[PDB]
Amino acid sequence: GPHMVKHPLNTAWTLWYTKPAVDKSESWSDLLRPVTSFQTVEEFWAIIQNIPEPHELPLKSDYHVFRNDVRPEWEDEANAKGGKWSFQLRGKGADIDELWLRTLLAVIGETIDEDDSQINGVVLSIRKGGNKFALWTASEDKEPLLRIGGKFKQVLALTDDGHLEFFPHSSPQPSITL
Amino acid sequence: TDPITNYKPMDLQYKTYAYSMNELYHLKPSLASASYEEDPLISELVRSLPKRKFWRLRMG
Ligand SMILES: [Ca+2]
Repeated sequence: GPHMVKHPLNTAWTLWYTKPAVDKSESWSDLLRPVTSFQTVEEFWAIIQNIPEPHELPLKSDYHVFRNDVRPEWEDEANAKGGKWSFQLRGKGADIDELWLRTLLAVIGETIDEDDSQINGVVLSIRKGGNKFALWTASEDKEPLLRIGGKFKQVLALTDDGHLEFFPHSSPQPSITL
Repeated sequence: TDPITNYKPMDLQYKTYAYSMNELYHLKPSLASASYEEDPLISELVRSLPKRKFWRLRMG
Protein backbone atom coordinates (compact mmCIF):
# COMPACT_ATOMS: atom_id res chain seq x y z
CA GLY A 1 0.00 0.00 0.00
CA PRO A 2 0.93 3.67 0.24
CA HIS A 3 3.34 5.22 2.71
CA MET A 4 1.85 7.19 5.57
CA VAL A 5 3.00 10.79 5.94
CA LYS A 6 5.44 10.31 8.81
CA HIS A 7 5.95 12.61 11.78
CA PRO A 8 9.69 13.01 12.46
CA LEU A 9 11.33 12.74 15.85
CA ASN A 10 13.98 15.27 16.80
CA THR A 11 16.73 12.63 16.84
CA ALA A 12 16.93 9.00 15.88
CA TRP A 13 16.66 6.43 18.67
CA THR A 14 17.69 2.80 19.10
CA LEU A 15 15.98 0.15 21.20
CA TRP A 16 18.32 -2.29 22.95
CA TYR A 17 17.57 -5.49 24.88
CA THR A 18 19.49 -7.23 27.66
CA LYS A 19 18.53 -10.89 27.68
CA PRO A 20 18.47 -13.01 30.83
CA ALA A 21 21.25 -15.57 30.98
CA VAL A 22 20.38 -19.16 30.12
CA ASP A 23 23.88 -20.54 30.77
CA LYS A 24 26.42 -19.83 33.50
CA SER A 25 28.95 -18.88 30.78
CA GLU A 26 27.17 -15.86 29.20
CA SER A 27 28.74 -12.42 29.79
CA TRP A 28 27.10 -8.98 29.75
CA SER A 29 28.37 -8.26 26.24
CA ASP A 30 26.80 -11.52 25.06
CA LEU A 31 23.50 -10.51 26.66
CA LEU A 32 23.09 -6.97 25.23
CA ARG A 33 22.30 -6.11 21.61
CA PRO A 34 20.75 -3.16 19.79
CA VAL A 35 17.47 -4.27 18.24
CA THR A 36 16.05 -1.57 16.00
CA SER A 37 16.50 2.12 15.15
CA PHE A 38 13.78 4.64 14.32
CA GLN A 39 13.18 8.33 13.73
CA THR A 40 9.40 8.73 13.23
CA VAL A 41 6.41 8.52 15.55
CA GLU A 42 4.83 5.86 13.35
CA GLU A 43 7.90 3.60 13.34
CA PHE A 44 8.02 3.90 17.13
CA TRP A 45 4.42 2.70 17.49
CA ALA A 46 4.99 -0.23 15.12
CA ILE A 47 7.99 -1.34 17.18
CA ILE A 48 6.20 -1.00 20.53
CA GLN A 49 3.21 -2.97 19.29
CA ASN A 50 5.40 -5.82 18.01
CA ILE A 51 7.85 -6.38 20.88
CA PRO A 52 6.94 -7.90 24.25
CA GLU A 53 5.31 -5.55 26.70
CA PRO A 54 7.18 -5.01 30.00
CA HIS A 55 4.84 -7.26 31.98
CA GLU A 56 5.95 -10.13 29.71
CA LEU A 57 9.68 -9.70 30.29
CA PRO A 58 11.69 -12.17 32.40
CA LEU A 59 13.72 -11.38 35.48
CA LYS A 60 17.13 -9.83 34.77
CA SER A 61 16.13 -8.37 31.40
CA ASP A 62 16.23 -4.72 30.34
CA TYR A 63 14.81 -2.48 27.64
CA HIS A 64 17.03 0.48 26.72
CA VAL A 65 15.96 3.32 24.44
CA PHE A 66 18.83 5.66 23.63
CA ARG A 67 19.72 8.29 21.08
CA ASN A 68 21.19 6.48 18.09
CA ASP A 69 24.77 7.68 18.75
CA VAL A 70 24.86 6.74 22.46
CA ARG A 71 25.37 3.21 23.77
CA PRO A 72 23.37 2.30 26.94
CA GLU A 73 26.62 1.89 28.86
CA TRP A 74 27.96 4.38 31.34
CA GLU A 75 31.40 4.07 29.68
CA ASP A 76 30.00 5.86 26.62
CA GLU A 77 31.52 9.33 26.39
CA ALA A 78 28.03 10.88 26.33
CA ASN A 79 27.15 9.18 29.65
CA ALA A 80 30.40 8.97 31.58
CA LYS A 81 30.21 12.46 33.14
CA GLY A 82 26.50 12.09 33.91
CA GLY A 83 24.14 9.86 35.83
CA LYS A 84 20.57 8.65 36.05
CA TRP A 85 17.32 9.52 37.74
CA SER A 86 16.11 6.17 39.10
CA PHE A 87 12.70 4.98 40.27
CA GLN A 88 11.99 1.55 41.74
CA LEU A 89 8.48 0.06 41.72
CA ARG A 90 8.31 -1.72 45.04
CA GLY A 91 5.23 -3.75 44.15
CA LYS A 92 3.72 -5.37 41.07
CA GLY A 93 0.49 -3.40 41.43
CA ALA A 94 1.56 -0.52 39.24
CA ASP A 95 0.74 -0.72 35.53
CA ILE A 96 4.35 -1.07 34.39
CA ASP A 97 3.30 -1.18 30.71
CA GLU A 98 1.68 2.26 30.86
CA LEU A 99 4.39 3.80 33.07
CA TRP A 100 7.02 2.62 30.59
CA LEU A 101 5.04 3.84 27.59
CA ARG A 102 4.45 7.26 29.15
CA THR A 103 8.18 7.49 29.88
CA LEU A 104 9.03 6.59 26.28
CA LEU A 105 6.56 9.12 24.86
CA ALA A 106 8.03 11.83 27.08
CA VAL A 107 11.56 10.94 25.96
CA ILE A 108 11.11 10.65 22.20
CA GLY A 109 8.69 13.61 22.38
CA GLU A 110 11.43 15.81 23.89
CA THR A 111 8.92 17.13 26.44
CA ILE A 112 10.87 16.75 29.70
CA ASP A 113 14.41 17.15 28.32
CA GLU A 114 16.17 20.49 28.49
CA ASP A 115 16.18 22.53 25.30
CA ASP A 116 19.97 22.07 25.39
CA SER A 117 19.64 18.30 25.56
CA GLN A 118 20.67 16.34 28.66
CA ILE A 119 18.67 13.13 28.22
CA ASN A 120 20.58 10.37 26.40
CA GLY A 121 18.16 7.50 26.94
CA VAL A 122 15.97 5.57 29.31
CA VAL A 123 16.19 2.04 30.76
CA LEU A 124 13.57 -0.40 32.03
CA SER A 125 15.05 -3.08 34.32
CA ILE A 126 13.07 -6.17 35.34
CA ARG A 127 14.34 -7.22 38.77
CA LYS A 128 13.22 -9.52 41.58
CA GLY A 129 13.48 -6.82 44.25
CA GLY A 130 11.22 -4.60 42.17
CA ASN A 131 11.36 -3.17 38.67
CA LYS A 132 13.25 0.04 37.95
CA PHE A 133 13.01 2.96 35.55
CA ALA A 134 16.20 4.93 34.89
CA LEU A 135 16.54 8.20 32.95
CA TRP A 136 20.12 8.75 31.80
CA THR A 137 21.56 12.28 31.65
CA ALA A 138 24.75 13.51 30.01
CA SER A 139 25.84 15.72 32.93
CA GLU A 140 25.37 16.44 36.63
CA ASP A 141 24.29 20.08 36.12
CA LYS A 142 22.10 20.40 39.20
CA GLU A 143 19.49 22.91 38.04
CA PRO A 144 18.79 21.14 34.71
CA LEU A 145 18.70 17.82 36.57
CA LEU A 146 16.09 19.16 39.01
CA ARG A 147 13.77 20.29 36.20
CA ILE A 148 14.13 16.96 34.39
CA GLY A 149 13.57 15.05 37.62
CA GLY A 150 10.42 16.95 38.55
CA LYS A 151 8.94 16.44 35.10
CA PHE A 152 9.94 12.76 35.20
CA LYS A 153 8.06 12.52 38.50
CA GLN A 154 4.95 13.95 36.84
CA VAL A 155 5.29 11.60 33.86
CA LEU A 156 5.41 8.68 36.31
CA ALA A 157 2.51 10.09 38.38
CA LEU A 158 4.21 9.80 41.78
CA THR A 159 3.01 11.43 44.97
CA ASP A 160 5.43 13.23 47.29
CA ASP A 161 5.89 9.93 49.13
CA GLY A 162 7.18 8.27 45.95
CA HIS A 163 10.82 9.15 45.45
CA LEU A 164 13.17 9.66 42.53
CA GLU A 165 16.88 9.34 43.25
CA PHE A 166 19.65 10.66 41.03
CA PHE A 167 22.78 8.50 40.94
CA PRO A 168 25.95 9.89 39.35
CA HIS A 169 27.42 7.05 37.30
CA SER A 170 30.67 7.46 39.24
CA SER A 171 28.70 5.95 42.16
CA PRO A 172 26.44 3.94 45.66
CA GLN A 173 24.35 6.70 47.28
CA PRO A 174 22.10 9.22 45.51
CA SER A 175 23.18 12.85 45.23
CA ILE A 176 19.63 14.19 44.73
CA THR A 177 16.30 12.85 46.00
CA LEU A 178 12.86 14.05 44.88
CA THR B 1 -5.04 11.57 30.46
CA ASP B 2 -3.84 13.56 33.47
CA PRO B 3 -2.51 17.10 32.92
CA ILE B 4 1.09 16.09 32.17
CA THR B 5 -0.16 14.29 29.05
CA ASN B 6 -0.85 17.65 27.37
CA TYR B 7 2.37 19.28 28.58
CA LYS B 8 5.06 20.21 26.15
CA PRO B 9 7.67 22.98 26.28
CA MET B 10 7.12 25.84 23.86
CA ASP B 11 9.52 28.08 21.93
CA LEU B 12 12.37 25.56 21.91
CA GLN B 13 15.53 27.16 20.52
CA TYR B 14 17.69 24.11 19.76
CA LYS B 15 15.11 21.51 18.75
CA THR B 16 12.55 21.30 15.96
CA TYR B 17 10.24 18.39 16.81
CA ALA B 18 8.52 18.12 20.18
CA TYR B 19 5.28 16.30 20.96
CA SER B 20 3.05 16.03 23.99
CA MET B 21 2.06 12.53 25.04
CA ASN B 22 -1.49 13.06 23.78
CA GLU B 23 -0.21 14.18 20.36
CA LEU B 24 1.79 10.96 20.15
CA TYR B 25 -1.20 8.92 21.33
CA HIS B 26 -3.29 10.52 18.59
CA LEU B 27 -0.86 9.08 16.01
CA LYS B 28 -1.01 5.51 17.38
CA PRO B 29 -2.61 2.95 15.03
CA SER B 30 -6.38 3.22 15.40
CA LEU B 31 -8.92 0.44 15.78
CA ALA B 32 -9.89 -1.13 12.45
CA SER B 33 -7.57 0.85 10.20
CA ALA B 34 -5.00 -0.68 7.84
CA SER B 35 -2.92 2.47 7.30
CA TYR B 36 -0.07 1.01 9.37
CA GLU B 37 -0.56 -2.52 7.99
CA GLU B 38 -0.40 -1.35 4.37
CA ASP B 39 2.60 0.95 4.81
CA PRO B 40 5.54 -0.95 3.24
CA LEU B 41 8.17 0.75 5.42
CA ILE B 42 6.25 -0.20 8.56
CA SER B 43 5.76 -3.75 7.27
CA GLU B 44 9.47 -4.16 6.53
CA LEU B 45 10.51 -2.68 9.88
CA VAL B 46 8.28 -5.12 11.78
CA ARG B 47 9.63 -8.00 9.71
CA SER B 48 13.16 -6.97 10.76
CA LEU B 49 12.42 -7.53 14.45
CA PRO B 50 13.70 -10.66 16.23
CA LYS B 51 11.77 -13.90 16.41
CA ARG B 52 9.89 -14.65 19.63
CA LYS B 53 12.55 -17.04 20.99
CA PHE B 54 15.12 -14.22 21.05
CA TRP B 55 13.51 -12.48 24.04
CA ARG B 56 13.85 -15.58 26.26
CA LEU B 57 10.43 -14.99 27.82
CA ARG B 58 10.53 -18.64 28.92
CA MET B 59 13.03 -17.67 31.65
CA GLY B 60 10.26 -16.01 33.68
CA1 LIG C 1 -0.99 -4.36 26.59
